[PDB]
Amino acid sequence: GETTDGVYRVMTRRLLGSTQVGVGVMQEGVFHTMWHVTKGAALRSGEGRLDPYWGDVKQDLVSYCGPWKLDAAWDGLSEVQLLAVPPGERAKNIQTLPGIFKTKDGDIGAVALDYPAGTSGSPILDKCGRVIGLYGNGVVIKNGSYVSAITQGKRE
Amino acid sequence: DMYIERAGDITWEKDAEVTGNSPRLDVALDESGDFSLVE
Ligand SMILES: Cc1cc(CO)c2cccc(CC(=O)N3CC[C@@H](CN)C3)c2n1
Repeated sequence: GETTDGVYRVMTRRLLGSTQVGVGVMQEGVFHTMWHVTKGAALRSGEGRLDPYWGDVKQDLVSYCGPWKLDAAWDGLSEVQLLAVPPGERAKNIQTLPGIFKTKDGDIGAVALDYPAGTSGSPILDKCGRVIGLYGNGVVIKNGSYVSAITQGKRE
Repeated sequence: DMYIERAGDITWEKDAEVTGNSPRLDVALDESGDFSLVE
């Protein structure tokens, strides 16, 4: 299958037509997405097979063909770009300054950009173009608007 | 059965649509990986 670095749509045919359930990142031969997109199921890349390698429902992360590769972190100051890939729509960078999820175990970047659920897995980038996390796990606020964590994995 | 199609390069784009706010939110994360507002 296609092991070129970049961002990819995650599609299924198990419903009416071809439906986009999420997005993910190919880097160093490993495909990175959110757990709630694939549910840890295998993936087709043409007639190549991607098998899950690592996953954790609590982090809502999953890697295919190899260990999690994405180790860049939000610096806490600079703006970032959500490289949104919405259903039926071309890839679009949306620049933003992240907010903050305050939790008992620590503080996490959050981006306040509403997009459809099928956008889950789209990467968030630093100024050097490094992936600092994925979009699509978050919360609906007082306003009824959606806020996503900057979800990043640990590298070993 | 699920498949992938390439959608673009991963590049910072100088002069892109700047938008969204920066809320500080008190949240809890449960064992199912679901965020929720601690009020
Ligand atoms: C309701 C809603 C609304 C919007 C935007 O209007 C979303 C945008 C991106 C992604 C999701 C899905 C999402 O956050 N989770 C589902 C599973 C759970 C546990 N990881 C977390 C959106 N869910």
